[PDB]
Amino acid sequence: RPDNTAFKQQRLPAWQPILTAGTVLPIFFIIGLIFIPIGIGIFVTSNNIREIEIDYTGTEPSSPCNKCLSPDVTPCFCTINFTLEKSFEGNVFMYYGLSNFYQNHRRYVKSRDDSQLNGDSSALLNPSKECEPYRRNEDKPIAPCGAIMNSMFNDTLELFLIGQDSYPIPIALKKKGIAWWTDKNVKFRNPPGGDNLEERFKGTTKPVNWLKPVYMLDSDPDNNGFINEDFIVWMRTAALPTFRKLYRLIERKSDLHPTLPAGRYWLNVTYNYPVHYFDGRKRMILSTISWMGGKNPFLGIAYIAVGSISFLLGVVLLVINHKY
Amino acid sequence: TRTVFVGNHPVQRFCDNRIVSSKYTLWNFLPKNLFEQFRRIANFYFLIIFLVQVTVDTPTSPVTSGLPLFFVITVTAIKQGYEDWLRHRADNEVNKSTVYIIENAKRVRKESEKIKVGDVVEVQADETFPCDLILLSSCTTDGTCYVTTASLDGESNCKTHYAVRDTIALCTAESIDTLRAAIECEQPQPDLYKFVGRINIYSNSLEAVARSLGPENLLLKGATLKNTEKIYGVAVYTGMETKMALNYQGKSQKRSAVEKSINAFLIVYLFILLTKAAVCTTLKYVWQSTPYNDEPWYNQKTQKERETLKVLKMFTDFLSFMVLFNFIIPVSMYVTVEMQKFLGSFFISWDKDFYDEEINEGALVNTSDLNEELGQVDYVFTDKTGTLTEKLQDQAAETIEALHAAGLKVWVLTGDKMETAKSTCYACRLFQTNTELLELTTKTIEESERKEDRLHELLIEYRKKLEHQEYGLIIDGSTLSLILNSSQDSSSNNYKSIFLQICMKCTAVLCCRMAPLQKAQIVRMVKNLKGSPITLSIGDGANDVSMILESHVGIGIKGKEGRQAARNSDYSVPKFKHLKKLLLAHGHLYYVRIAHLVQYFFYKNLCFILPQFLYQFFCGFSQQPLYDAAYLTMYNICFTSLPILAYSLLEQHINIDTLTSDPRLYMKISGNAMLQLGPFLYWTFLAAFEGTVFFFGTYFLFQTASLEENGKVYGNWTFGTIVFTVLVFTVTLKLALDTRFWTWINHFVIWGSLAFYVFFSFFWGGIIWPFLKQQRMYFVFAQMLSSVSTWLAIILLIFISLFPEILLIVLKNVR
Ligand SMILES: *[C@@H]1O[C@H](CO)[C@@H](O)[C@H](O)[C@H]1NC(C)=O
Ligand code: ALF
Repeated sequence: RPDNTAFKQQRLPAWQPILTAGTVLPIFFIIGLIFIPIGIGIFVTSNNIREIEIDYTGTEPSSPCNKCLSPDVTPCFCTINFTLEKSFEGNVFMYYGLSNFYQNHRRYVKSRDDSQLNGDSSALLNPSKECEPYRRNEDKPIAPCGAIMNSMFNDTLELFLIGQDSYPIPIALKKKGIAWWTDKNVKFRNPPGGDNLEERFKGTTKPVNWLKPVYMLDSDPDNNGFINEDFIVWMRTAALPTFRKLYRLIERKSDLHPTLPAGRYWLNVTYNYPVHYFDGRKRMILSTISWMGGKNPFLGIAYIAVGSISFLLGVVLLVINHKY
Repeated sequence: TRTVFVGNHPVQRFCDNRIVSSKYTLWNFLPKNLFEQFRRIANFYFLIIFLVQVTVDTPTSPVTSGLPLFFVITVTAIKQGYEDWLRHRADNEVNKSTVYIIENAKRVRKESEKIKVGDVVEVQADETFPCDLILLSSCTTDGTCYVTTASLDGESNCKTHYAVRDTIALCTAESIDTLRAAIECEQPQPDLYKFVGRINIYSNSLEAVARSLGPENLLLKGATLKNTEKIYGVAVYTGMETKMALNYQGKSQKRSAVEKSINAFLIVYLFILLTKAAVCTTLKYVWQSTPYNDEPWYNQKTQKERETLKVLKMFTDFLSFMVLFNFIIPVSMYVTVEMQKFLGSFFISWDKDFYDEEINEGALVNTSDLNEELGQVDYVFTDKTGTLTEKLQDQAAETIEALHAAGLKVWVLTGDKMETAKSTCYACRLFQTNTELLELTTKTIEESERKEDRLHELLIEYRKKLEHQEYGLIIDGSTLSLILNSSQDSSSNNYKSIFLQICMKCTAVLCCRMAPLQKAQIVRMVKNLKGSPITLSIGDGANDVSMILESHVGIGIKGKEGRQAARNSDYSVPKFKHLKKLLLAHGHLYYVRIAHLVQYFFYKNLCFILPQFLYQFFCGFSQQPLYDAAYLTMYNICFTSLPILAYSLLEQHINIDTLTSDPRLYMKISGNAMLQLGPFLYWTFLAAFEGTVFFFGTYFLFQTASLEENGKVYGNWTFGTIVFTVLVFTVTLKLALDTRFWTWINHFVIWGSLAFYVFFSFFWGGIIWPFLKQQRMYFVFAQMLSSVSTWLAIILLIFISLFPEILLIVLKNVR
């Protein structure tokens, strides 16, 4: 009669753990002992990584090319001397940061048609209506629509090594390998129609602010349209008002010489992207890389603080707990 | 005051025997039920947010915000419709019955609901009276009748009422002989023992016989007739005025002790949400005042955001912020509490300890809304005959000792005379030897102001000076009637106040000769005195059905009398030795589970929506949701809404085999502790700390420009995914630390929530369908965990967040 199923009677098998002072105290010591070594490890690794930031936004007559903080509508050049104290040995990566450039805005982070950039034969002639008001110009659809691709960063940075004499020596900068593999290989594909590019974009129009159509970004057949490494790394948003987008990869030499020997250099920049309007600042970050990423001290200090405030608290509670 | 004509003949304005206990009319059930539901503060805020999502702007889909608001309105409405149709069909069986009447010189048989004031009714042996008759004659002489009021007082001893003297000759013999009579009674009253009337029977030409009436001639409704062939009465009260339907008072809407703290939490989170929205909008329009922070040559409104009025866009932005911080208050805490209660009400039914071999049945749960109130009771207003004594019951003494030990205060509101209801109470251990009775019965209060001095002598100079276990009061229906009904005579020295102080200061109380309603008056004063002591009442018969509807959680017993007081009870136990196991092992666990479920359903969402607000300061106050559009929708559904359900449904705070053996534990959750202002601020200062740790400890982590060995940047969706992984792991490990009964289902569900979060992050991102208008989160979760510093940052944050709990454990343990 009485349904005696060991579940309904509220008598299932249980673990019923007992965790308290005498059983958790050694945890406040294992935490310290396993967080202080990792702390010192990732605070020495993040300390033995070199970098440099050379702002060249102008903003002061005392700058090398404040002359272009308010120039005519023509290509501009600078020369921002910078010197390296201790040369770089491993692989060196050149970034290009910005400031007060809200690439995470709502009206901005959605200004893009992903189906189009993914190569949908239909969308190529009829982009969506969200990427506005950069949707259609001259009663035609823009090839990359939206305010993201429209405002691509179109500056050209070039380094020159000044040898023993005044003869500037150029450095090898390779563009391939800067954009996520996942996306460039798959998420970003050219339209399928045909093989030649200029005939794939027939009812298209270069972006308004842009100066050259998308089928002429680079002649290289694998870096020509909707997959141009720089174009991709720009179509990824920033997540903060101050970001730093990979620009070029300098490969470590075969010899044991430093990829960027110490001394003086030239930073020949073709100023184009103006960022003085919105009180922004551009700059070039030359940095190496380690097993855990670029130079960042936070993680080390946080691990050290956590390990220490765990060990100390554990000792305090152990002393008092023994004292009863 | 009312003049009724016996034969109804000359020389209307009163109801016709139609008991109507239901509430909603069949036709207007909805226009009343939906207005009774959408008046609340939660069920209306949910509708406001649903309409705003459907009208202005919604980050998620409108369906995932207005679909629960339908399952919560269609389920409570069905519950109420059914518990109302039950009373409809139970009153249909009390009306439309057979009741014979002498219509015109013959015995017509109409339906009980068609009897009008002033017509000679008839009743055979063992028949519930159709209405308040006035015994007029009887086949036998002596004008006597043996009525047994089992459905009024509740005792079964054979009373005897005397018919009208001069009319004993009428026994089917020309009773329709234009019988001269006119009963001048008094307006209907619930006294049940006082009735002053008069008869004016006129003779052949004219008579002046005036036989004054009393309580001896009154035959109330619901009093079976014993030892008699047939009688003859004249309905004086009939329908909503009889003395059995006057002592009902109706049924109030019972809300648990938790469903008010949930409402206070919701009314505080409404203010938190409004503060968030208003401050964000104000800072947004103080920020957009700089000419070059809105439309800075790289993102420009087409034309509509340039022409749209200034004061309408402010309101639209305020509404967008409100809808975006919608998650603070969770509508998934009601669609979860529904299932929790529905599935928890079964452990009170199946429990094999609530099985009585004699009747061959078990417990019963009529309402699934008061489970969380079995662990909050403070008083127990028992009933003497049938409940306590069937010669006390099997364990009617040990249960009362366990109810005195757990902190409760057991009273006894009986219906028998003071002579017998006192001996039993002296056997149930409720009255020990050295208990100085304060007897206020009618046998010592024969005056009007005498009891006035009695109360003073007892309170201001006998007891109020204090020895809390020596005195035990006793009352009657004649003294308490004055004390209460005449409580509008003194207000500088309130009678009811002096009396309630005495009652609440004694050890145990008793009440002999208590009419059905006076029980509801006592249990209505106790519910109001000095706050809200949660009251309980455990009756057995159809006379207790008033205090069972007036108490907070009315437990009904299934005894010998019948199932008229068990079907109107919020529960059912076929004994008294069960009321210990019911409200010690099922009240504690139920209240603990429900309180933790509420606290967690609020913390798990405050910690979820704090970062999504802090982020507004690093955006342009543009309302850009930090997380993806699928995570905002799936968090409360699959990611973290599975574990807490299983916890709330099966978790013993303290092993039950120890809960019923040591009744002292019930004192730890007595004063609604687990949802007071202390823990509510401990959970609102843990969320408001974890939600800042997550955000700022990832923000400081994004000051490196790269997190992979090959130096590649991370977008703004990896920000969201890192913070969401940290958030889900922390709000699952908090519950994995709080749970102290690990079954085979808790391990499974908890670890499965994490495993499914990981598998879903992997599977949602990695395949282009394509049916998504956007490819935001394509490969974010893989490339995020393909770094070595991300694992370290996350393993550091999931510990900096859980530090407070591990610390509180080590400290709330020693000393
Ligand atoms: C570079 O981009 C800016 C902003 O869109 C534009 O004004 C400028 O004309 C461009 N210059 C080029 C294409 O060299
Ligand atoms: F014993 Al009672 F109502 F007084 F059931």
